[PDB]
Amino acid sequence: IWKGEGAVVIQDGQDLKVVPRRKCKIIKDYGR
Amino acid sequence: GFLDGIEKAQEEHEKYHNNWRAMAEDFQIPQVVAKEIVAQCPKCQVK
Amino acid sequence: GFLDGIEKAQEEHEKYHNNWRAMAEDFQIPQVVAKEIVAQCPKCQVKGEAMHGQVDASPKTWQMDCTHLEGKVIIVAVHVASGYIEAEVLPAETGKETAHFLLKLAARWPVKHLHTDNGDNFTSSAVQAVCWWAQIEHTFGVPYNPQSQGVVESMNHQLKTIITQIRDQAEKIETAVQMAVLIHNFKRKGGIGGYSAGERIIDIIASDLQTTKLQNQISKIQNFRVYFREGRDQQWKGPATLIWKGEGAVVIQDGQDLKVVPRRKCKIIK
Amino acid sequence: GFLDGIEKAQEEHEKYHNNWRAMAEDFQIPQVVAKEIVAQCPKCQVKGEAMHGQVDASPKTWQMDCTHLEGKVIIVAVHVASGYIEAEVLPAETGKETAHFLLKLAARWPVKHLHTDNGDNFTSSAVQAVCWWAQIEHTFGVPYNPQSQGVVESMNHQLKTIITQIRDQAEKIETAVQMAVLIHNFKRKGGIGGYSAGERIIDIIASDLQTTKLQNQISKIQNFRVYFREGRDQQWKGPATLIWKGEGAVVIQDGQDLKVVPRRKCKIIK
Amino acid sequence: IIASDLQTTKLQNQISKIQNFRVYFREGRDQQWKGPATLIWKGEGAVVIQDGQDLKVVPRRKCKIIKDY
Amino acid sequence: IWKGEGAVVIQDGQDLKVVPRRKCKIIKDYG
Amino acid sequence: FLDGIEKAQEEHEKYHNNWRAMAEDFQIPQVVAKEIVAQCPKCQSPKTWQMDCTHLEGKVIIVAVHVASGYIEAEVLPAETGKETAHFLLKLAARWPVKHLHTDNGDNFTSSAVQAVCWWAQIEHTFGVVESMNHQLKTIITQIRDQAEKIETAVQMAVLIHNFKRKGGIGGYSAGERIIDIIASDLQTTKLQNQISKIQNFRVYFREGRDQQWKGPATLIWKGEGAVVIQDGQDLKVVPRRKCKIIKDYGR
DNA sequence: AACTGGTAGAGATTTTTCTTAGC
DNA sequence: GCTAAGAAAAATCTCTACCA
DNA sequence: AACTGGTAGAGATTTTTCTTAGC
DNA sequence: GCTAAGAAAAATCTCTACCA
Ligand SMILES: C[C@@H]1CCO[C@H]2Cn3cc(C(=O)NCc4ccc(F)cc4F)c(=O)c(O)c3C(=O)N12
Ligand SMILES: C[C@@H]1CCO[C@H]2Cn3cc(C(=O)NCc4ccc(F)cc4F)c(=O)c(O)c3C(=O)N12
Ligand SMILES: [Cl-]
Ligand SMILES: [Cl-]
Ligand SMILES: [Mg+2]
Ligand SMILES: [Mg+2]
Ligand SMILES: [Mg+2]
Ligand SMILES: [Mg+2]
Ligand SMILES: [Zn+2]
Ligand SMILES: [Zn+2]
Ligand SMILES: [Zn+2]
Ligand SMILES: [Zn+2]
Repeated sequence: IWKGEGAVVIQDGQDLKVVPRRKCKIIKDYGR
Repeated sequence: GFLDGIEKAQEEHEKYHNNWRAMAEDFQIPQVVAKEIVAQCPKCQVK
Repeated sequence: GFLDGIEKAQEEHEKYHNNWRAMAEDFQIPQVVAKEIVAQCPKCQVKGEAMHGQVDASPKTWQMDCTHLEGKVIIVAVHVASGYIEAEVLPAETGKETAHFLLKLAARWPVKHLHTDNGDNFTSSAVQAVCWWAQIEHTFGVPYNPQSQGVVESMNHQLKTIITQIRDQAEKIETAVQMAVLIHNFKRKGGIGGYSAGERIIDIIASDLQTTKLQNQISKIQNFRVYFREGRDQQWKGPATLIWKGEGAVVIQDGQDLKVVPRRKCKIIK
Repeated sequence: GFLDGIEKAQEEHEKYHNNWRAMAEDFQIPQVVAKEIVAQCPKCQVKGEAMHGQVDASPKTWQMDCTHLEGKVIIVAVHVASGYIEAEVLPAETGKETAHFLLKLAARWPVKHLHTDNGDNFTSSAVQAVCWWAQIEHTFGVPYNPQSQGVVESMNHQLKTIITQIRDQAEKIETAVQMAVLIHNFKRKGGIGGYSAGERIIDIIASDLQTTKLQNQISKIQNFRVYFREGRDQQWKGPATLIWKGEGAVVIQDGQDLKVVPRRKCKIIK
Repeated sequence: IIASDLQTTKLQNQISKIQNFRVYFREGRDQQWKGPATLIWKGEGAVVIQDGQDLKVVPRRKCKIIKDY
Repeated sequence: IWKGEGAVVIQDGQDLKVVPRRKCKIIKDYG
Repeated sequence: FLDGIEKAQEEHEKYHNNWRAMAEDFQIPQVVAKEIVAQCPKCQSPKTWQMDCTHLEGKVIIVAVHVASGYIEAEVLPAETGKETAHFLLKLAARWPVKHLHTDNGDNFTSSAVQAVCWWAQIEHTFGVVESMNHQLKTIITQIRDQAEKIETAVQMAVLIHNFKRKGGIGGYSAGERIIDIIASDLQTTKLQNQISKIQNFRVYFREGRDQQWKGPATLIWKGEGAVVIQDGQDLKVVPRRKCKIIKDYGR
């Protein structure tokens, strides 16, 4: 949802959560 | 141009279900539109 | 996806003739596809490429043009490497007076290359016969492109400003033209070496003659053949003449071509 | 010495009109004397100073001009800070149609300053009466200097290229003019913010209104008077309003003038 | 028979992707933009174009060269 | 360094290079 | 360096060389060798032209010859009045540096128009090679006459053949190489003279070795990076820069 | 397939030179 | 006696109009 | 004493992003 | 699992014609 400098906001299971960037891997998604 | 290449690549993936690097090298279209042609098919997965 | 966006963008450019940023923002297609949609249109594509060239500046190149002043016809010739002006007043703009002016100029100074525009007097049989008899290479510019002969039109501007400066000291216009030629050639300094135009043309031609005689006397008694190794493939080429051996690279002459080879890929044989 | 050189250089410039480097090299006088000899001559001094100005770009300034295309008369008005074009086809070039076009434009958009050239239709009693009734400040350019209204002549060039692009889709020339206005205003992007002209004029006017209302609400409840010490002499001036206190400098308002004072030369009194 | 056809098609593809250009130029007294042509020689300053079996020399400041992707 | 027929070898800032003949002016520059 | 100056002074004392040869041989700069020549008591034109008129097949030709090289400029006049001779002199003075003109005591050369042209162009006119040049030009004109229709084309073709195609003399050069070399040598001399006066507007106080007194004001000749050449008492000497003080001298 | 913009002057800014006060 | 501040004078860099 | 050149596109060059081989 | 090479794609900088 939002990619910050040190924080990352994700949506999962109708829930929003904030994970720091050193525990996350961002990939592209071709899921049309 | 390669707009007719995009049309022929859509027909070719509709028949034979190629991958994206093969269509990008054969029809001389860029890699983004070839990956999108693979992505909009429900049976194939880009890898 | 954006394939329907590509089809709608093609119909949108067919009606409205957008640029690529409008299509890439409104239809969310990548910029390479939008640039291709614009680049495959014939009603677009109206723009140059924004660069300038560089004219010939050999030590024996002259440029010629004609101009009008107070109902007269002036003909101007300029030596390009120095800025040296010869000018005359013609009674008419035919080809016979142009051939006569070219013959006088070729009888005074060494001319080997002449550059002109495509006027009716420069493209004539009389000028062609004079160029054949005096062995001059005549070249023409691209039609309706006055930037090819930039030096002679710039000297037209300078000559007209000088003529307006010293106009009240003469009765006729031919006297004022010759006084303007003298004032330009010998009474204005500044440029490459702080010279005037007469000192610069003397320096250029004398230096050319002296350096040809010096390198003839040097190269007639040479030695030290050099075999070098160059190219994409590690091959070996024929005998070349060593010219100058310096700290870092060597200068060789092969097939009347000058090359600079590093010191690691060459071998000297006496 | 060189005093006889100075006298001979004055007579030489009186006859030949040298530049200063020729006299400073031939007569061995210093360069300040040669520059003075050239600078005290009236037949010389023909050159500008090689700089450009910058036109007004207030958020309510408009510029207007007329042009010709296929035997018709187009009148173009441009909003300067955004690039927004209104254009019409006039049956004649009199002052009544220009006053009517100006009245329609002033009835649509907020106009407070108008800039034009010195044509026969813009300098008229009808345009003066419309400007008086609608409270518009009308200014004119320096005569025979088209660079003062640079934006409207540039938009004349862009409008003519668009009209040549979409010419075969219309029957008359008025339809082609209005289609070119639509294509320019809404189908071309790129510029300051990546906007088109319509999005940019909306953004500019809305931002101006919002920032006036915000700073009115801020400045109606302010406090913290500030006495500062500035000038060439260490004097003291009257009460000024503190606006913003930052690390390094403070911003004060005194006599409806904004100033930036360093933090050492000011004192805050509640 | 098939392998030599593969080598011939690869070499023809390279030769076809060398010099497939189009040129939109501007020439004449009334300097209007004209249709496509074929580029022959490209020097620094001017280009030589083939158009309607006519050879023309246009400066690079008055022409636009479209390549292929 | 050397003046050929269609090329000129010059040394500039201890760097040797080859320029065409139509892009050079060779003088002695008394001054 | 100092050995080079001593060898150059002894060589000039024996053989009286010129300054270009000494500067090339003994590897001293040009201003020092020019001062060595300028101090010798036993050692103390490129802009002179001659004009004449002639007749050929009913036409009036006018010939101007640069004397020191043999360089010919010719023209065909419509008449023999003073205004056409003044126009030819103005064109000649506008193309080449003319400083001293030599003519005969004809009618058209003694005229108010020619005197006004000489006044405006600053030429010294003197009334008395050209007959030999007229003879040689008429031989070339009768040699290539069948290749032209009019007489002006034949005159200009003979001028071209004489200037650039006939070689002779000591080195085997034509007339154009001779006139260009002569004028270039004169230009080099004038530039060196300007540098000489601009350097010699100074003065030097120098301190000898094993002494704390400053010596007399010697005239500066060459100011190097680490050496200074001065003239004092008709003697040239080289002092290093850390024992010298250079001041201006207003001693006109 | 082998062609092409340039010249000179006005100010602004950086570097060199020349005189003099101070320790 | 030596050195640094300060001002004058010379050198260099950027930008414009006009040439049919 | 209160006036003034600008807009958009074509290439060249530098920066960011995306896929894959190798340890 | 992690990292660096390499290539595609997007962003920025410099320069030109035309506006009576
Ligand atoms: C009939 C001949 C042959 C066919 O072309 C015409 C018209 N022409 C026009 C200009 C001209 O427009 N000069 C101004 C100018 C403008 C821009 C620039 F970059 C350089 C410039 F000199 C000339 O100088 C010129 O000589 C001619 C000419 O001779 N002719
Ligand atoms: C009779 C009115 C009032 C008196 O002046 C004339 C002539 N004029 C001439 C141009 C013109 O030359 N435009 C080309 C152009 C050239 C250079 C530049 F920097 C900008 C440019 F637009 C105009 O645009 C224009 O409007 C007028 C005009 O209106 N008039
Ligand atoms: Cl032309
Ligand atoms: Cl005006
Ligand atoms: Mg012409
Ligand atoms: Mg011309
Ligand atoms: Mg107008
Ligand atoms: Mg206008
Ligand atoms: Zn599929
Ligand atoms: Zn289009
Ligand atoms: Zn003057
Ligand atoms: Zn002697």
